Amino acid sequence: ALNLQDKQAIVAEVSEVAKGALSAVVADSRGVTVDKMTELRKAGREAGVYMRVVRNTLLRRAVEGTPFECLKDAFVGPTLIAYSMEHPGAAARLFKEFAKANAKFEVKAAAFEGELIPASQIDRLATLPTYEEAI
Amino acid sequence: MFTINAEVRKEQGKGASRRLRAANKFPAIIYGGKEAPLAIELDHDKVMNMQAKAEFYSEVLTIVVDGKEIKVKAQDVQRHPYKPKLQHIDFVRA
Amino acid sequence: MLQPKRTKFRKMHKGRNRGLAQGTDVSFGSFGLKAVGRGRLTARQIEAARRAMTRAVKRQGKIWIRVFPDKPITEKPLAVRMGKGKGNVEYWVALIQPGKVLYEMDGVPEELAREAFKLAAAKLPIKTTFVTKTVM
Amino acid sequence: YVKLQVAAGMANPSPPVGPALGQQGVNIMEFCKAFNAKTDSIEKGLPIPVVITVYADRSFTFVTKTPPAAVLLKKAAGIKSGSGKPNKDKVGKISRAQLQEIAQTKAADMTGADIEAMTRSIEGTARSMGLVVE
Amino acid sequence: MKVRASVKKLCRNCKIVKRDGVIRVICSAEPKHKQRQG
RNA sequence: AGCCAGGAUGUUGGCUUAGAAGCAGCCAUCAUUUAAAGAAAGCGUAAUAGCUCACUGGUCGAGUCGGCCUGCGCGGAAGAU
Ligand SMILES: [Mg+2]
Ligand SMILES: [Mg+2]
Ligand SMILES: [Mg+2]
Ligand SMILES: [Zn+2]
Repeated sequence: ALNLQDKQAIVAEVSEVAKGALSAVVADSRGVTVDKMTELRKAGREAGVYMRVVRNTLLRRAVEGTPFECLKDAFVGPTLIAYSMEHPGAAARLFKEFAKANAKFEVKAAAFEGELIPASQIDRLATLPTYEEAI
Repeated sequence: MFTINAEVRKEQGKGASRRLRAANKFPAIIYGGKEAPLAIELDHDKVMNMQAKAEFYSEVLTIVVDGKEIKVKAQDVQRHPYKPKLQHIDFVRA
Repeated sequence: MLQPKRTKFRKMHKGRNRGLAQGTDVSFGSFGLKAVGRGRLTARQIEAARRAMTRAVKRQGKIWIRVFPDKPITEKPLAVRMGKGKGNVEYWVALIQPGKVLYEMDGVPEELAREAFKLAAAKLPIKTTFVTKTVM
Repeated sequence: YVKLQVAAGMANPSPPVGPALGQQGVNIMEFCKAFNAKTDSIEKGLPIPVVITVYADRSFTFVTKTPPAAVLLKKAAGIKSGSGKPNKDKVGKISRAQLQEIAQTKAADMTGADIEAMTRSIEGTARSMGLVVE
Repeated sequence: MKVRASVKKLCRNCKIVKRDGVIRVICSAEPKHKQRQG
């Protein structure tokens, strides 16, 4: 078993996380100090966004059982992906602000409505309001 | 669980045993029960590996000779005085 | 050092050292220093190896000495001609045959036992090996 | 940028620091008094983790933290040592309410923690130090 | 350097090298660790 | 294996000391955030800044580690016409 068991498990955790995940916004994660990500990670905690990085191969095995065949093209090199498990949306805006104001990666891709969102069309999810608007 | 392939020895004695051990084999004896003891030969390295696991000396072992299988237990072992090698093994029929 | 408290006879024939050893298994401890070569083990060498092991483990665990020097070795005084009787006992040795377990250890990790036995083996005139207790 | 000048309640900390800050052309006396005026409300025996920032413009930029948790012994435990040999002795016990009070006190510094996880975190320090709860 | 019958690594930075049919120990850290079999 | 990035919070753990901040010494060695990160493996320092290791992700793309038995070799190996 050992670490192969652990990696079999690692896929398992991201698998059922993707079951409850609603909208996914994938970005990169290189060249930035770890302490700087404390702001985004704390934001994800409080805004109900779960972030995790598995290998291109573990990312390959871990999305076939979930409705996430749309974002299969953008899996090249390092793949940071965060998942909004509650209050769907409001994740592209959370990453746009940190991307354009820090001179680094803009965006990789996204995932919503069972279709892939290109890099230049993430503004719809960035401008998408909260779920509580019918009142 | 531990199955050992064996062949019936055709020649016995001091000289034959040394020739066997030079050929990377070693003799063993199967006795017990109402039938006559059977002298067989084992290939050294495979048995040397199985005997490293302690369960070998506790579980019922299976020895296959001429297709026929006999359930035995390791009754006694003769090791080389200073080399990590086996010289002889006693098997009692289970 | 080790030597018999008393003996039936003061002096002993030279004899020979043929054959393999008796006591080839680890009987008391869990690790043992088995002798591969053949020769004599003097009381001084046995004590020298014992100290090296004992300090290596810092007197933790238990140590068994499976050999005892019981054969007296005589030497004539310096610059003395042949004959005029057998020489005087000078020291005691233990005859060692291949396969003899010389030292045993318990209560220490295996790796610590290996270095402890390695340090003692450098004090002995006979090639040795490290052996472990075997079930049956 | 090195943590120094703690125990702001005591002015001119030259004897503890001395030639350590002599590399930087910082007025030891002048800046110590100024920091005292800003933060004289705290207890005299309370360290404040501050840095000494140097850049091209020589513009000081400092932000204030909370006193270290260990000097936080006379508040409820009423001890000054804890244990010469920690976990081998017992000098006092901390109430559940006390560490929670420190928990929201230090919530502005924990880089990553939740209110509950911070409370469980600071109780680990107390156990390893020698204090107990419940 | 140390010329002795038994040459061996004395630290993690020592390296066993055979240069002219002789065994040598070269150390990037401790020049005291330089040995040669002889 | 090499190369890139990170190696964090409590926290300068407690005691000691003029100071002892992972790194003189003694005791403890937990807890969080973590992808990882020791109350620190070595250098550092008056005490700390500072370097680097464990540890973790990335790149690379197929083998790679350390024992066991054994054949032949190597060093150990300096004398006098
Ligand atoms: Mg013959
Ligand atoms: Mg040359
Ligand atoms: Mg030779
Ligand atoms: Zn070296």
